[PDB]
Amino acid sequence: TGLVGLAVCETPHERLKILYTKILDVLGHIPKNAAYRKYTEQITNEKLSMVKAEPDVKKLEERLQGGQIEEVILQAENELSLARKMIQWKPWEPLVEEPPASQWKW
Amino acid sequence: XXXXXXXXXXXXXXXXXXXXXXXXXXXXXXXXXXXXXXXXXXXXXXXXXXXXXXCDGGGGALGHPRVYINLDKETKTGTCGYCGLQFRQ
Amino acid sequence: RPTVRPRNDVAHKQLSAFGEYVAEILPKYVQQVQVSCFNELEICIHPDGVIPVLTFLRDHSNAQFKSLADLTAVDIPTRQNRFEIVYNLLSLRFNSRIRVKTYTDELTPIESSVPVYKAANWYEREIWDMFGVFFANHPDLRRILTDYGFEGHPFRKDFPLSGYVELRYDDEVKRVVAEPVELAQEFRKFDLNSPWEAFPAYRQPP
Amino acid sequence: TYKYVNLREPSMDMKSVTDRAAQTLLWTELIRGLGMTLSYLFREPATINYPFEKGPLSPRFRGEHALRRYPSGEERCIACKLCEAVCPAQAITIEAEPRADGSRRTTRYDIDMTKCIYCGFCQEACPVDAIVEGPNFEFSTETHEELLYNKEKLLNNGDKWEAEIAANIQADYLYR
Amino acid sequence: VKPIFSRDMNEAKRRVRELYRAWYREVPNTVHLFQLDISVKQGRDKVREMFKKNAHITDPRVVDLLVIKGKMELEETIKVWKQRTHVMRFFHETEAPRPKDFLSKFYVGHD
Amino acid sequence: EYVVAKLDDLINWARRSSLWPMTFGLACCAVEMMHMAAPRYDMDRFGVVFRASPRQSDVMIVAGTLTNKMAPALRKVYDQMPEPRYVVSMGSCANGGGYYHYSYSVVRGCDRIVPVDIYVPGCPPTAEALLYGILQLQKKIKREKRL
Amino acid sequence: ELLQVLKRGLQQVSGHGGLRGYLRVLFRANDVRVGTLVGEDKYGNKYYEDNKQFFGRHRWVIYTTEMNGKNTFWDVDGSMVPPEWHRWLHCMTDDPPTVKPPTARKFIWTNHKFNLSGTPQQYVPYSTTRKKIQEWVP
Amino acid sequence: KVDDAKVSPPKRAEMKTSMESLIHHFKLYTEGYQVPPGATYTAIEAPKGEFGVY
Ligand SMILES: NC(=O)c1ccc[n+]([C@@H]2O[C@H](COP(=O)([O-])OP(=O)(O)OC[C@H]3O[C@@H](n4cnc5c(N)ncnc54)[C@H](OP(=O)(O)O)[C@@H]3O)[C@@H](O)[C@H]2O)c1
Ligand code: SF4
Ligand code: SF4
Ligand code: SF4
Ligand SMILES: [Zn+2]
Repeated sequence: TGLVGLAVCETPHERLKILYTKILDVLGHIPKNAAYRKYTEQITNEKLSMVKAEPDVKKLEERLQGGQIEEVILQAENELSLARKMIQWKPWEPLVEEPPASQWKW
Repeated sequence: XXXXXXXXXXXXXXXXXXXXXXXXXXXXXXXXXXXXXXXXXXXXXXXXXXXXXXCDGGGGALGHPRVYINLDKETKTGTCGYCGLQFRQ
Repeated sequence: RPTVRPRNDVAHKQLSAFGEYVAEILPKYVQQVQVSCFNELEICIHPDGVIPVLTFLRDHSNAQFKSLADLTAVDIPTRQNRFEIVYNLLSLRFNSRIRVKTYTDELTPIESSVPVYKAANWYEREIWDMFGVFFANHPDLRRILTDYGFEGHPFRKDFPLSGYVELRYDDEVKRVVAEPVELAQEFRKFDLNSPWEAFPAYRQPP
Repeated sequence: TYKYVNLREPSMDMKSVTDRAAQTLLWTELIRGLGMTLSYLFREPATINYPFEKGPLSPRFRGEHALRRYPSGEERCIACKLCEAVCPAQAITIEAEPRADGSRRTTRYDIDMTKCIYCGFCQEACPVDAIVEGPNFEFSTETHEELLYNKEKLLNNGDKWEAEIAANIQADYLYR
Repeated sequence: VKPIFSRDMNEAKRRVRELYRAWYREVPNTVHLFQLDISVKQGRDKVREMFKKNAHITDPRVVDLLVIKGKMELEETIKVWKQRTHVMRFFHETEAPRPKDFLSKFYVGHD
Repeated sequence: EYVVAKLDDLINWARRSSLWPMTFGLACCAVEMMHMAAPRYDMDRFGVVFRASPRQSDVMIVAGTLTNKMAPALRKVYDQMPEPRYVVSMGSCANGGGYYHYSYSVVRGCDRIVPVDIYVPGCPPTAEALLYGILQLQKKIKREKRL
Repeated sequence: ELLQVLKRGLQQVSGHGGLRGYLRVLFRANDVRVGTLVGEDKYGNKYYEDNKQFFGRHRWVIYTTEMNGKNTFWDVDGSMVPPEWHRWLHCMTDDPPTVKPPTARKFIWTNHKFNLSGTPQQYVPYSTTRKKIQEWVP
Repeated sequence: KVDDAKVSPPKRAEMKTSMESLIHHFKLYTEGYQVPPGATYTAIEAPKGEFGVY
């Protein structure tokens, strides 16, 4: 069995569990008062509970993905890169940038 | 009617002492047959019974929007906007 | 209504949740104005950070967009800030269309979308061609739709439709194709604009 | 919906391997591909020689422009500038003056064939049905000057096609 | 500051100098590789008259955009691109050309 | 005296027999030019051969729209052509810019680049009408070199 | 089966003309075919139909010898044939002299004209406006 | 066509008799549509890909 995409369908469990536990710590380094940490954490914790309850079932892969484990692993792989870029460039924690000129209607 | 060489059609001038026209020399210039609107006056005027009459070319098949023409004055017969056809009484 | 209405609003409140969710982060660096009409979402972005907005929506746990496919730009001389580069984004996993806009005049350079999106570099060349907006830290900025001996930027509303260099003769010189000739046929400028306002609610008080 | 293009290993063991190898060792499928054109050669070709035979058409077809007139003389074109503004190529030009006394129907009427992308828009926008698109193919010139149509005249010379136009418009009122 | 462009005031002037050297070396090379056309000396005179029209310098924002454009229209020869003595030719060949005088232009009657 | 007049027609008959056109895929017109190959309307081996080639071809069909980028490109093709050359401007774009015209990029007329002998007016130039362009070309060749 | 194919070709050559008639449909005409003919048109035009053969085909039709003043039999374009192009030629089902009659209005030309071409008496452009008048007199 | 005559031109038999039809025929041609203001993006599946009209 193999996925349709170029990413190889490898039989690996708990691989999703490592990456989802890693990203939670990165979020709790610099932003704390920001809403970015407060909202993303509760989605990841909801997804981690489904992995712990269901043992290698296709129904667990069907939850919020429905394209096997290979597509879900790609969602976790770029999550660490997105969290590190959000930690490096301050945007979520700080808001002080100038407002636009008053015009919008065409 | 023709002036010098070239024939006038639908009110058109040829050339003032031959200056503008030069291309139409080897090839013969076009001319519309009976473009003087002589066929407009050739058609006989139809008698009307009502005070206002509706005009049509030939129903919905031929392109003519319906216009009502008033007949009140004895002198000068009324004609529709699209046709040269005149109506009396 | 049976033929008069296209579709009734039902997903409008569902799409309005996105108008709150991204705004719940609340950056002055990113958010500014959020507009939602006719089953579609529109966001305009402050010039200082465009790349951090594009790294968002890419991946992300709540919404997965990935494809930052089609890229347009708007020329408008009404505002003090001229150009408006408009990103059209599409999701495959989520099935939704969101819009990313820029508000800056951008005669001065703007940040590129090449590190986030691969096909973005080809569209970025078109904006430099037609509009004349330079992208900072861009790999290979080359002319595509413009001529090799073309002056200015062909789309800008400041100059005519015919242009300055357009007519190309051959005549006297054996091989050299002409350029400096400028005359063209008369394009009839239509002044057709209807009296009375077209639609209510769209009217703005002076 | 899913349909799948991949065969996923047609050969398995012994019998299924040999026939998949036989088509690559010699040819077979090339000889089978040879037979496709073989029967295609025998069946009669659908060919039309133009100077004698003519191809299929329709009651409504757009070609070279020609302006129609009323059955009892009179030019049907009323001069509106209606067809002028609709024209996406801006091929049609119209300047109007009063005809002698009373009537007001045209003076300048040029349709460019250097322009004109053929829409039937001018046929549709016309309330009096002046420009009706006739079944035309024959038009070939030496110059642009000979190609672009003059002040009516050559358009009025469409009388040779107006007999067909009158037949075609009878299939046009209350559309098809 | 805002907005960056590439250089700040004095640094923008030296970017033009680097651009001038790259284009000065190509005009002898674009005779044998391209075509003879006019002259090597006359081609170098075409360079000086081009920079005279651009010579204003009030803000580095305007100068920086001219460098990017200068590394494009003058780059249409270095990496070998098709023109066939039609593109990248700046000088008018068929120009009349008109003059600015109240006796020369008024005799022809224009505007 | 009689042999001189009859031999001239024999050379003109050679071009009346076969004409090799250039396959320019620069248009929507080019898809209608591919309908000349389509069996229902054919000049294929009636006169037209789709081998083309920049040097061996006698005819070149300028298919539709030409931009200022293609203006030096199409000119050098015309120079590579042999002395008995005929140029057909098939399509309204080729005749003088059917659409666009007043646009900055599109070259008006084609005759500003390459001189035209036969004009075909049609946007989607119907294969029926396209058959005239080749038949008129064959008819136009009447007399060449008297002295 | 084999004998019927050879006999069908012999009947076609014997029907249309004979020895001189078959050569006119072979050398001048691109394809030789026999069937029902209307034979009613302006000048020397025949216009035949009713033949099955293939879909979207209405017999040989045949070009006219000396249509107006061309005086050509070897080479002829689609300049020939009067108002019948939208009739039995391609579009309509009814034949022009058999069922569906052409409408009379005394505006249409009685004699059919050929193509303009590069020959004299062809198409031309013409000015329309009388322009802005200017006059000076002693 | 759409029965509402502010978008699509009415029938040829209809416009010749009734009044409002021909005035709308006069204004749907020459003059455009009088469109509602706003930016919209549509994409319908092309066999090549998409036509993302904006
Ligand atoms: N560099 C020099 O050679 C030089 C130096 C000093 C001055 N010039 C002057 O510049 C001019 C150069 O012209 P050119 O020699 O380049 O012209 P050319 O090539 O001889 O061309 C003249 C054309 O006119 C036609 N023609 C002329 N007389 C004719 C006649 N009686 N009957 C029929 N056709 C006739 C010829 O057509 P056919 O071939 O079909 O008959 C020929 O194609 C000369 O008149 C000369 O006075 C030249
Ligand atoms: S062709 Fe029709 S729409 Fe155009 S000016 Fe004439 S009458 Fe009016
Ligand atoms: S067919 Fe189209 S382009 Fe041609 S004249 Fe009519 S409206 Fe204009
Ligand atoms: S004339 Fe029409 S079909 Fe031909 S290239 Fe132009 S737009 Fe396309
Ligand atoms: Zn009337």
